[PDB]
Amino acid sequence: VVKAIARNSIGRNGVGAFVFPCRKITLQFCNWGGSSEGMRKFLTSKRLDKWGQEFPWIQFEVMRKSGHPLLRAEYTNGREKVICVRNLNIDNVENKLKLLKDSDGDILRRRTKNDNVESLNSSVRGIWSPLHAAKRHR
Amino acid sequence: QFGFPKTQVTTIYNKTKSASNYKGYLKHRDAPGMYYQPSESIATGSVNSETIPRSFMAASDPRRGLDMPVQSTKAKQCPNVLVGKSTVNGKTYHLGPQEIDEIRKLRLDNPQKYTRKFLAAKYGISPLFVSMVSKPSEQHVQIMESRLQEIQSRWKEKRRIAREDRKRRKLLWYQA
Amino acid sequence: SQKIGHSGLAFARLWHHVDVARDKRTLGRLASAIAITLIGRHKPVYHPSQDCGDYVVVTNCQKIRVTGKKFEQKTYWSHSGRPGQLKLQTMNKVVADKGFGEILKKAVSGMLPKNKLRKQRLDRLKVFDGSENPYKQNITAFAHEQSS
Amino acid sequence: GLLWKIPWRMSTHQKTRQRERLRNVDQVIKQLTLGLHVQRCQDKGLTYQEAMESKKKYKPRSKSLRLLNKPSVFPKENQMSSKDKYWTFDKKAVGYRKGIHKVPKWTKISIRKAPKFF
Amino acid sequence: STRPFLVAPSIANSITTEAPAINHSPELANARKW
Amino acid sequence: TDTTPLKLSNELYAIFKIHNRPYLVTEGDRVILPFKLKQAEVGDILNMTDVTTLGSRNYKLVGHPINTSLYTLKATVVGKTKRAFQTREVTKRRNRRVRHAKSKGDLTILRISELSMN
RNA sequence: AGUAUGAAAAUGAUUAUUUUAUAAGCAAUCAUGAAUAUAUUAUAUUAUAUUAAUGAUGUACCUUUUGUAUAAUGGGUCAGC
RNA sequence: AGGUAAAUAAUCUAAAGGGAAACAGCCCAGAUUAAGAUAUAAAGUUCCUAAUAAAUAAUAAGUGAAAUAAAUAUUAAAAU
RNA sequence: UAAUAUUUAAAAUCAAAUAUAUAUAUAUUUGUUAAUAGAUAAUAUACGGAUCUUAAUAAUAAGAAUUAUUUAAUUCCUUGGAAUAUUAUAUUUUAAAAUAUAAAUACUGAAUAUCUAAAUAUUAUUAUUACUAAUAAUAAUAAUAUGGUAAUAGAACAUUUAAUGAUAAUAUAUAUUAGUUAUUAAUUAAUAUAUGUAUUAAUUAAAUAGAGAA
Ligand SMILES: [Mg+2]
Ligand SMILES: [Mg+2]
Ligand SMILES: [Mg+2]
Ligand SMILES: [Mg+2]
Ligand SMILES: [Mg+2]
Ligand SMILES: [Mg+2]
Ligand SMILES: [Mg+2]
Ligand SMILES: [Mg+2]
Ligand SMILES: [Mg+2]
Ligand SMILES: [Mg+2]
Ligand SMILES: [Mg+2]
Ligand SMILES: [Mg+2]
Ligand SMILES: [Mg+2]
Ligand SMILES: [Mg+2]
Ligand SMILES: [Mg+2]
Ligand SMILES: [Mg+2]
Ligand SMILES: [Mg+2]
Ligand SMILES: [Mg+2]
Ligand SMILES: [Mg+2]
Ligand SMILES: [Mg+2]
Repeated sequence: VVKAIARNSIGRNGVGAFVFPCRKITLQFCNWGGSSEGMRKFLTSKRLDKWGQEFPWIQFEVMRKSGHPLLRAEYTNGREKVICVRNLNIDNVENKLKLLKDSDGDILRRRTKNDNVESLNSSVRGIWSPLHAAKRHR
Repeated sequence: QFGFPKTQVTTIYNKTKSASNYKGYLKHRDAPGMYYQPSESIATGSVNSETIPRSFMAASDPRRGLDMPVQSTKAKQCPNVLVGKSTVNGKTYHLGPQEIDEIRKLRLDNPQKYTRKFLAAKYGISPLFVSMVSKPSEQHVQIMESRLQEIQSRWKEKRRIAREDRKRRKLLWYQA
Repeated sequence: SQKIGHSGLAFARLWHHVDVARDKRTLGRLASAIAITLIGRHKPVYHPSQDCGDYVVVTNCQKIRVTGKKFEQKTYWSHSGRPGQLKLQTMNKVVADKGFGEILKKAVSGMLPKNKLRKQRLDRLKVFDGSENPYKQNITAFAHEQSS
Repeated sequence: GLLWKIPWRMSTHQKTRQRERLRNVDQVIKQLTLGLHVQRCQDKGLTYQEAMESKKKYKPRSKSLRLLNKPSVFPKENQMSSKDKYWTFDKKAVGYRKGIHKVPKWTKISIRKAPKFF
Repeated sequence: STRPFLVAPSIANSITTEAPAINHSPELANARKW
Repeated sequence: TDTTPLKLSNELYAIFKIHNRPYLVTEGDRVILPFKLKQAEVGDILNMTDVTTLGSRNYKLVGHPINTSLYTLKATVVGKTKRAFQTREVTKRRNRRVRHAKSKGDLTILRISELSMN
């Protein structure tokens, strides 16, 4: 007899199509507040428009709130990076935005030495066996 | 066939003393071309095409003609393991219908006197076959069940756990 | 990728057998060789945070080869905590007392990494002065080797 | 007093390293000389390849280089004796000799010609 | 009525040898005792 | 070079080298390069023009950049994110000042989309 | 030594998770299994957090000194000054 | 004298890293932050412990194997 | 060739090699003993330890881990080539023989150098953005530099007060936990407690302005 034990498929973002990881970016600023001056300038300066033109798969919200200025960004996986751009200037804000866009939403994490690849595919060659070795031990 | 050079997964370092060291392998480099590297590994969980036997490929698949599910071991030498007596000496269909009926009747009548083993002995036939043929009186079965239950009850804590573990292991070992 | 798969066979402890009658390596060398096996350095799946070494059965340890005058002159030491209780025994004396197996074992112990695992690894090594032993059945043996 | 555990001999590996170093020094000198020769050739009126080919290669004029070239003053490694590759003349040792590896920065310092009889 | 058993060549061909007298054996100790 | 048994297999691995760093991958894997790419952006695709070794269970083609004609191995860039922030504390042994040495290196993440014989 | 408030720490008891009765040293760092907890994108072959399997590395801090693991100075811990 | 007084150079002082078992001052090498593919330094390559294979001789003392103990005596070996 | 009495030498002599005219001469360079005893004290043997010196009969197999002189298979000619040998593999042929291929770049080894990215400063080239534009901000390319006590120089942050000052219980302040930004700081989300709400953002001015060291 053969019985099936249930399972589900794992998504590999880039193998078929590629969904773009960043989805929404919210430029948050304040009219009053010297910390939010750079942000304001950025908003003014057609740079935002240019960015929009470049990257239409990602939407730019523009909120008005009383605190420090922010760039909260929302990703496919669900997670949300948030960068407070306190007291930055236009270029720095732009750089921050770029950084946000580039990243996948995934959490930061310490890598060990040489941990490069991350597969969910069973080894093409088998896992070594002492009995199926080409050279026996002694 | 293919006339490729064959190689071990080589290390520039001493394999006996330092096989786990990745760096050595990395350092090693071999002359450009094709190579035959037999997998240093069993093919139990695998579904690789170079693992499937020729008999299970369709009569059309080009891989049939090629030579990479190698028959390294030879069946002459390997001892039969946990095999039934019918396999060593072919199956027999000697037993008729009347005989079968008689056997069934016997089973119905007295299971403790005419147990499966006894039946087998009588009719030169497997206990399994007997079982297949004939159901014993349900009372007997019930009694057996009760006995089993009692035995289980008599177990200590540790033993039960062990049994459970064993069961789990068994379950696992049909996954592959 | 490569590490993924059924890895049960890799980390299986094989029993190896060394017949010291049929091995021409001298004591120390042999011990060193055994040490590697015990550690599990011979296998590519070894990682230092893991005891994964095999079992070694040594048999006919009475015919081990020792060079020079070491049999007479090589002195094994043991100290209790108590001053004046230094025991110094020559190799031959030790052999007479316990056996050649003991000698071999000591060497292996010396070879091995000095940590928790050590003792286990040492105990994995089973030594017998003569031929007979209780592990004859469980030494690793292939089906194609059965010509003899 | 304070334990400076430095042996009186050198290990084979050390010796080999020393030899290699010596060879390298010689090579540097050789290269310099070659360069000078080719410069001379170019000045005279030849190509690089031609200069390289030339049978009559020019010796160097500068004093130091000339001295280096002389095997009496500055031996090459194959010429040099075992006793001078791995020992120096110490004026206050027993046997008037001392392992080179004892000399302060022996890996940088060059020192070939010990005294004639010492 | 045989069972699936194998055997290593190293252990089959190993010539028979008797283990010598260990002093820390009980038997030997018995001899020693007064 | 007879490349039929690689062609016929279903499972296949490759050992491509980016800046001489070898990564061994199958299709669907995520390679974490320990640096920031400027050539490629997010969503771009890289055709690997240096692949040391292609391999099946039992056969393996090898060579210093083996012909791009033989295979198609192409990875898409998914992410440019940094590895987690750390402050390793630097100081000597009787000196009160400390130098906080911060570290938040950058990663490029690829996904091996195609890995096939051509 | 005003009145409210007080999840500030040191300190005590207790419960949970986890590790621990063949193991030896600034008690951390790095590697690395296993167990548990949480998570409204764990789709999982998931992610984080906790935790002295196991391995490697690792002479507290200040002061003063030519020079300190020093068996040289100074400090019981925390809070305020 | 791990003494003392000056001379020259280096290092330590104020210098982490590799080696010298452990090590201020020796041998190499100067840590902006990572990463770890390629050259390597001094040192090493049976195991502990990262890495090894050869050639020609000599030694039989465990001499010796990272800290060389003297006169002298004995025995052998070559050369004249 | 035996016995005989010294010496432990490449100075002389001989041999070999390199450079000058060159089958010779000249000049330079290198090549000449080993064991044992003598030997030795107090917590414990003390190469760091294990241990290391090899052997027919037999191992798809060990043969110094010491001392001296070397090499990176061995030999020749001038990094190279050739031959020889060895090992491994493949193919053919009858466990051998023939053919072809590969290996001969020993390896480890640092926080050294390079590569690979990131930061800062300077020098020299750029590109984008904005009306000392010969500027600033950001981004490139090449280069050089970035250990540090005493010490000098430059730049920031926290806390509190004064000047100016929107806003709001969906707000704020403080706390805990998990995130985020090259992070003594701030910010995001959830949670708990206040409070009809900032001496709040920012620029100045100042300080009872930062504590494991008395
Ligand atoms: Mg090793
Ligand atoms: Mg010292
Ligand atoms: Mg100091
Ligand atoms: Mg400090
Ligand atoms: Mg110290
Ligand atoms: Mg005190
Ligand atoms: Mg003094
Ligand atoms: Mg001072
Ligand atoms: Mg230092
Ligand atoms: Mg200095
Ligand atoms: Mg520096
Ligand atoms: Mg000794
Ligand atoms: Mg000594
Ligand atoms: Mg002693
Ligand atoms: Mg040693
Ligand atoms: Mg550097
Ligand atoms: Mg500095
Ligand atoms: Mg104060
Ligand atoms: Mg305080
Ligand atoms: Mg402090």
